[PDB]
Amino acid sequence: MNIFEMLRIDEGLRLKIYKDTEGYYTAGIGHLLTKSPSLNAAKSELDKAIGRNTNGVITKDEAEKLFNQDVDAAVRGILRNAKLKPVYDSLDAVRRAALINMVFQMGETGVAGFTNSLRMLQQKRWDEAAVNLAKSRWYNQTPNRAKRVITTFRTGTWDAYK
Ligand SMILES: [Cl-]
Ligand SMILES: [Cl-]
Repeated sequence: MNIFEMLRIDEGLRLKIYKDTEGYYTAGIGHLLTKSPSLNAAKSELDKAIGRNTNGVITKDEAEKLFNQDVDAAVRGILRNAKLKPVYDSLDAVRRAALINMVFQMGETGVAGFTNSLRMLQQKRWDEAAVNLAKSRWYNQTPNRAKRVITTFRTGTWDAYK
């Protein structure tokens, strides 16, 4: 298991524009297109991301390419974030993947806002962090996914994904 396989399980793969859990236009492997209600605006962003007239439909290769870019961007985002970087550097490889998953889902800003949980993670207080992470809108809105990521931080193993 690795970050790619993990995210692929959490996000799924859809070759057409779809609406995410929050009702936002997305395509491929969790690639958010726009928060705007306009399908046209979404099609426009998709075309601009892929570099062709897609008509809202992409190929598997195209989806994977957006995916690789997005994973890369999440990692680079964490390393440039003063609040995230120290946490990330303190963690082991498995837990690092868990932090990347959160950033991919909710953005750097969103995750950086989990002040208390971040501090607990940095301190290696696993059970405590897991409890604190669960007191959030994130957990209440996407509980199965949140549980998988939380277990990952709690145990440092991939058990939740096997
Ligand atoms: Cl893009
Ligand atoms: Cl869920």
